[PDB]
Amino acid sequence: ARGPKKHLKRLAAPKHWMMDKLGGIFAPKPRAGPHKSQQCLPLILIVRNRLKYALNYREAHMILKQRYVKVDGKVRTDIKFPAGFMDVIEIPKTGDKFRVLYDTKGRFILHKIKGEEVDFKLCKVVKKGTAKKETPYVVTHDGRTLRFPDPNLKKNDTVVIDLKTGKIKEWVRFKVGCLLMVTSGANTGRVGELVNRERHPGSFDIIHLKDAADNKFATRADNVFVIGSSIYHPLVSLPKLKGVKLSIVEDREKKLAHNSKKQKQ
Amino acid sequence: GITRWDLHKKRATGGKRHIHRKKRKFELGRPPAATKLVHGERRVRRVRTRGGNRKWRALRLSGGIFSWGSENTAKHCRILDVVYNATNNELVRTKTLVKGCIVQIDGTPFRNWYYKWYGIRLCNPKRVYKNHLRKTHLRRKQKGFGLEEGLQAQLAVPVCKILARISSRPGQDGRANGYILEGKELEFYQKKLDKKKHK
Amino acid sequence: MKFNIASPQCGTIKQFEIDDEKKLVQLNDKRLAQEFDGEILDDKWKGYVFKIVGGCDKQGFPMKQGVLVNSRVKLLLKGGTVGCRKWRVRSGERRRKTIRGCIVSQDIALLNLKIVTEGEEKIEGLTDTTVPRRLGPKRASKIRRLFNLTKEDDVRKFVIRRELPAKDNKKARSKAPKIQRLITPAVIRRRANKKRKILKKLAQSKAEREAYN
Amino acid sequence: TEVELDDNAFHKQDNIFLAAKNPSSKWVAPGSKGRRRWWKKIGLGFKTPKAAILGTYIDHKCPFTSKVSIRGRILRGIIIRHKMFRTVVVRRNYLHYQKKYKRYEKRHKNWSVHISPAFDFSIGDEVVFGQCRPLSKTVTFNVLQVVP
RNA sequence: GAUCUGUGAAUGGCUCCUUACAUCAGCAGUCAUCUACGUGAUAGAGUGUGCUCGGUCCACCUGCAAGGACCCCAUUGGACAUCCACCAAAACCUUGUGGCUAAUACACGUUCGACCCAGUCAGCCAUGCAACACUCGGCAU
RNA sequence: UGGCCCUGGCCGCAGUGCUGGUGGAUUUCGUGCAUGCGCAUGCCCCACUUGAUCGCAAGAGCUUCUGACCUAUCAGCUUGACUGUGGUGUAUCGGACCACAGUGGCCUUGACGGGUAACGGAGAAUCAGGGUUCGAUUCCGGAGAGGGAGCCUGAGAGACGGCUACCACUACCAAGGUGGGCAGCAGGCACGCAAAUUGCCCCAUGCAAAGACAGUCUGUGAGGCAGCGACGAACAGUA
RNA sequence: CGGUCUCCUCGACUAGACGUCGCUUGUCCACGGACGAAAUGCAGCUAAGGGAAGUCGGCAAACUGGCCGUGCACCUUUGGAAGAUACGGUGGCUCCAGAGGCCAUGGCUCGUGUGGAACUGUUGCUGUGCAGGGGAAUCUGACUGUUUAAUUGAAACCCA
Repeated sequence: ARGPKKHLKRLAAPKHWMMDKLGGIFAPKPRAGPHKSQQCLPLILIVRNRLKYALNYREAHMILKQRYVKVDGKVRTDIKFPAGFMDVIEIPKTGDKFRVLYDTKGRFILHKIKGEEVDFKLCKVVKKGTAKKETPYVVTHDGRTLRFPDPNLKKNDTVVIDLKTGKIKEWVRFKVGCLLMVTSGANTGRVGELVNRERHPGSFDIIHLKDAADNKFATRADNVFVIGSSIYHPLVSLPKLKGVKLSIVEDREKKLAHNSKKQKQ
Repeated sequence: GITRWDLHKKRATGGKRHIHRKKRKFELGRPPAATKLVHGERRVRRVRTRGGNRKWRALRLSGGIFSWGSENTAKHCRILDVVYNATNNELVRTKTLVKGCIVQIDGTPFRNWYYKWYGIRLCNPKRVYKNHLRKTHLRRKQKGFGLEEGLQAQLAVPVCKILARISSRPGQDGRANGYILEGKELEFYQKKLDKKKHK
Repeated sequence: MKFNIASPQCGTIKQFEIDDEKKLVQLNDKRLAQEFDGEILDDKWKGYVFKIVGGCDKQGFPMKQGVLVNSRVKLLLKGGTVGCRKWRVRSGERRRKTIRGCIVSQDIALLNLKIVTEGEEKIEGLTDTTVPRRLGPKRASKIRRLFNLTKEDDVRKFVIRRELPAKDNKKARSKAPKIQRLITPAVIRRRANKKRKILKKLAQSKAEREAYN
Repeated sequence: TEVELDDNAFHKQDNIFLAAKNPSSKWVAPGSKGRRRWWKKIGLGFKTPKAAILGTYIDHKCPFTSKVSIRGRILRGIIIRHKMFRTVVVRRNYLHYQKKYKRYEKRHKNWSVHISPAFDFSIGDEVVFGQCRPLSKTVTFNVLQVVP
């Protein structure tokens, strides 16, 4: 007897959720929704652990089934819905409006945003196919289909969809010079413009990115995410560090200075 | 039951493999259909498969859709008899329908069809429409027209027995569809039939 | 030998005992589910015809119809079949149970009979009393079937009620069933809503494809 | 040589209909005598042999003239021997580094690899072979290049 | 409460007997595949021939090439449960029978959910070389 | 694109109908709005849910490459064995199976066999360096459910708190019959040098379901909390 | 009913000069007849259940039995043991393969010689005659050969 497993142990949980190893044996196993299980936040983690409205699992169920947590412009009552990257999470009764993004350390933060920023979303095209009756579609990273895209919208591009209508509002090409964000690997959560794409037919192409200041890093082409035509026009608001990763000595000094100046009072 | 795994099959060296599990269901097999050619009724048993899907064991098929590739015709044509099989003659003897077996089929369609389409009578039988005359003569005057000397010598006997090859897998889709042999494959299998008629 | 004899026309069932072998032994090749005469095992049951619909035996095993033997046979049995019970067999399991064949013999403790033809006089347990049907038809079409209704007037008035008198501490209850398969203007508007929204969505998709072209 | 096959069946190419009335010049090759032949160009930096393109042999399990797709590892070996029909033994002598003793071992691995009839090869020639679907019990690699 | 139906019981928990390229680890492939829950889209079945032919009502002659009058759309059927009653058995998380009574069970049914276009059949028009081919019509080549 | 033929015959190509479904709300006229003057046009409930398709997601199966202990008082091993063609079967590739052909395949770079102080790994103990030894045990993978084997249902099982049979033990009996499966949690007998309570509870962590919470007790020996516990750790007292 | 020299030697089954039956040749001659034909006997057979308990002693009889395929242990003088022990099959019919020759790749001759398959039968086929039971030790003579015609065939004699 074996089928699909239903549980996720607390130790086997994705580390980018700062799950405490002693606070329970199990962690909420994400459902098979839009986002991948290791690139997603369950709505229970967004509601109980980050925005501590729910003091526990029961109150998380309560909050969510009361049908006032809206994710990507529609209500999601599943306590395990896999909210992922670039999703918009609104709580109207509270006036909360977040876009779930990556910090420079590679964790999912909830970046507070405003009106137009909540009324659209930004999603990367991953596949481009044709369905029956000659219907060209483009599957994105949110798993959505977009059943009739512009013909000149090749694969690795990004798209600005309006979460009300669910159609495409804009799209941004993946050519060199575009502003870009990393969504996996060690360099995840870092923003840098595209410099060059090394091709590796049969395997993963590599992308070299120049950070906002002057740093340089590399990652994979299925690991990059386009946000903006250039470093002047980001197609979305961006967090405090604007995707500029600090050195570890810089981060240590920053933490030390913060703790000291806070203890000052 | 019937298992299609290789934990019993010895190593490529020649060394024995010690099994330390028992047969999983995802690697089962089911008994062959051994579809028999049967004059009359069709038997098809549905089979519940790995995802709740259907297979269709054909037991006792009688005919099927046979295509005239050059002609794009595909008539349902009532298989007469298994004549040749690639390797084993036991299936020819017991009239087992398996994919890629060579059969004699009725072929009175593709003859009545040839008439209806081209207005050409292939055997001396043994209102008329202006548009029909026009269209038949047009399809005659088209470019690639012409019946080959191996197909018309078959369509010209009063009891057509045309050589088709079975293309479907009857034990899997419950069908005995196929295609009429044309040109060099026809010559090949006609030569085999000649050889075993004379030897 | 005990006979559970049931009169369906009256709607009742009554047990009887017979221990006279001269009467019993005529039931020794009477295979299950075949009518026979009541005059053979009782003289106050003449003109009655009993269909031998079921049976048990000593040790209590059932009498499975169609087995064509008079001894016990163990068989794989699905649920709900005569011999096994649907609410005991885990959603698809078959159990090997012991059951007697349909051929009657002197190993039968109980015979379940039902009258098909009534007789001259009247049986003191079965036919002297008629038993009313508990419930009336609950679905609209069956109510119509009953009361000769055509679709121009409603069944909501013709629905049968059940009057429980004003017993202790409680007034008279007139219990009626929620009519099923009934079509209300509300239901009609609901289905119209569904169909209209579906057609509007089809039009949306056609317009999308035409605009792309 | 191995172009020869059995005479129990009429070996035809899958995607070429030999009795077409008005066929197109899509598979009329630029060096053939009008003979139509379905072929493909496996695309990991390999060249389709002219023998495959302009040949007459029929071979399923051939990576150039059949549905067999080359995907997965691509290894380099030496043809030990050719004593099966269209299958060939290939050896990879490599060196495995033992950590404790800071030295290397001589190790090897054999492979029943599938040579199409498009390749001229002598025993001992070097071969690059790419992984395909399982073609037999031990054969899961096709020969993509023969190097003299 | 019960019951039928749906869905879960294939996860979890335990143990380490087996197992020596086997298991397993990392890497990779499925262009050789399956998929309930989840999610994003989708969805126009009177439909075996152009018609006779979705069903009835008339026509003509081994059917027709332009011929009609209505009908369908306020939504189907038959069961078996819970229940009542008689109960077999020493029991059994064993079981029979009779009578009602439900459906998102089961069976069954589908017009208006299309429109147009392709295509298929048939007819007609304008104009043109031509006495070649195959024929319909009259005779045993 | 073809897969109806000349009045019966043949097919019947199996399937797919956003339910002949449910709840809440409520004003359903075809012209109500209006435009231009009723005439013509755009509108005139919201959800839930059975099912079909395409992706995605989450899984699984299969497959690739490299990497495991001792043993030669194991040197030759293999005959579906190794390749091929045509089929079968499968969810799918495949000698997985079959029919016909061939004579291959592995091996001192240790094949085949034997041994288990062999489940594997993450890891543990030491460790200047190099290394040595261990890893039943919490996380991942595998296997099993007394030994075997066969199945049904289902998306998923060769399931065992499912069924069927045989074997080994075994329980009830009114002797005709009915049963069993703790390597789940407690607990008992054995075996031993050697290992705990027949506890309470879903409060936390999760999972499942037709299911937020309450009116009106979802379940959960998973899990938690207690009891026993000088295994083993940390901090104090005995002045 | 003993013995006695040589020659010829047909057909079918079969390995056959075995064994069984038949054409050619020869013969019906052995003292007969009745009576179902006692007891006893000499011969042929069977026998339930048991299986050497019979007897000095498995004596006598029984089991096995031909061929094909797979396969075979201790011990050994390396030759054997060995047909070890053992396991499976065997008919009839209808086919499929399979070897050669002559005239000139066709006509004709052409495997009673083999393998496979399907069907078939009250599981039965070396169907009759014929036709090893097997294994494990001790004493003894190495072996093969010889022997008291007419009570002893041996461990005796001979041999290398």
